[PDB]
Amino acid sequence: NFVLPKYDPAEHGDERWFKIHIGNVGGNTGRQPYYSGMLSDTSETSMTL
Amino acid sequence: NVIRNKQISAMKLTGVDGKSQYGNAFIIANTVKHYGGYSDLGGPITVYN
Repeated sequence: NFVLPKYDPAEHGDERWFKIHIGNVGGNTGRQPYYSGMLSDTSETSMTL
Repeated sequence: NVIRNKQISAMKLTGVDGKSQYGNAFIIANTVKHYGGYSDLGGPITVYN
């Protein structure tokens, strides 16, 4: 379970969308895009992966 | 009712304290009704931390 902060133009910036990536798996150490989400500018976002 | 869509969003939106304001005691209204004004838009209602 992840809860992601309410959207902030200062900390987040241009875009309210975010990309959750996966790292140390298999034989690939670098990032692989695992998920995308849209951040809420009125509350924090809850999701289970 | 008016109660949820207004007062709990009042709970969700925060201010200078830095997010949070959770766990605080609030003095809210039992029931709220139109009184006057040009056109009955979303309308001003406050709650007090």
